[PDB]
Amino acid sequence: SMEQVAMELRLTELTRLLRSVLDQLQDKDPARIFAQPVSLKEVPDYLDHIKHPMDFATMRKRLEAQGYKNLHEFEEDFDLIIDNCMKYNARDTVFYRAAVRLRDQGGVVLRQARREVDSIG
Repeated sequence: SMEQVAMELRLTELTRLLRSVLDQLQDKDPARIFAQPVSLKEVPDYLDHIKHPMDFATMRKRLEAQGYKNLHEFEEDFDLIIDNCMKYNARDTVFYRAAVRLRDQGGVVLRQARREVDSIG
């Protein structure tokens, strides 16, 4: 139908906007602490601690499958990255501190993405 096409075009354009959001958020992680999943070879007990692991590569796979239907879902995944890190790692660690900086700096990028998603519909 023409409606299904039009909806597909909306999802395509959301995917384009989220792709730019993801690139901007990941630049706020220059040390690449959140680039890939925590390794279960190197942290074999991770899943006893963290029930819903997340990282930027895993978000990128979901994005390119047009697997985010709205910005809320995308933000949920970003928030997991930060919140998982801040639980698993102690306050006095480079990991925790990197998460706090990512959260603070990403907030700005997400504040405007929310306006761009509401605005462009």
